Amino acid sequence: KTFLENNQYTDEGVKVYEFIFGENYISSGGLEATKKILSDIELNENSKVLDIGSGLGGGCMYINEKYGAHTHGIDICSNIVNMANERVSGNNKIIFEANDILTKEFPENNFDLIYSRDAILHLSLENKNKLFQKCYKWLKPTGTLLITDYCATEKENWDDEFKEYVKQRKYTLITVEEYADILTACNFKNVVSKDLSDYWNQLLEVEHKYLHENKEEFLKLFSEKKFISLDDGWSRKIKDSKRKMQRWGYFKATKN
Ligand SMILES: Nc1ncnc2c1ncn2[C@@H]1O[C@H](CSCC[C@H](N)C(=O)O)[C@@H](O)[C@H]1O
Repeated sequence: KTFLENNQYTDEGVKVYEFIFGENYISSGGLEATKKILSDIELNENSKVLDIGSGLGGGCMYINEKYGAHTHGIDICSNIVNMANERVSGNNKIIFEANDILTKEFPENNFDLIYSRDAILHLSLENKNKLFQKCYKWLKPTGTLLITDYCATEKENWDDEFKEYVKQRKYTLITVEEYADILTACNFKNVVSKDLSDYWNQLLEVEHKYLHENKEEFLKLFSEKKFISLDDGWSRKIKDSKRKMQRWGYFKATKN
């Protein structure tokens, strides 16, 4: 919690990410990607949804808007939850809670959809497995697990630059195939994994173009130093996704 709040997700860090990803988002593709990721998902006003790593709340906002579903977002960063809370009012079907998902308890057979977007990369391998075991219990018999997450080629293939990025971020990045195998080992059914690295590359390019075309505005809100860091960061993701060193994984599975 302290590592994340004092580094990657300081208040300013979150605002910089939001500038490039889009209002209410701090992960890949913002609203447009969310529309696509949820395009084949069916829920209604009676559905219960858990968003693991809910961030600024964009995903809960969209799911509630699209389906009328009850949404409950959990995020470990209290500053981010505070921001999320500031942007939703008068809606008793959107709840945000500051807590570590690894210690959170929910009733078994509780959720119609457990949803997570680029959050589980923060967890160690041991903790990814522990989390998915919890998710299995927490899903309703008829429920669905829906995840996007940063993945990577096998570690043996990483270059110096990518090693440094992963180290600095304290990410644990595994292959798409390894990730799918964890879900299978947790007894999820109908496990579908997709390597969406090409689509991710397209999303990164749109964001990179946006950053460049709105540089003046960015400099006013932030600084040239932060612009350079962001610009170079996206440049590396574009290069590394093109060559499949850094990947974007999509996973969907059911309890039965
Ligand atoms: N153990 C944990 N429990 C809950 N949230 C966690 C967590 N570890 C990291 N996170 C959260 O995961 C989020 C990743 S950023 C993505 C946020 C959101 N899903 C979106 O798409 O915009 C961060 O907000 C971070 O605080």
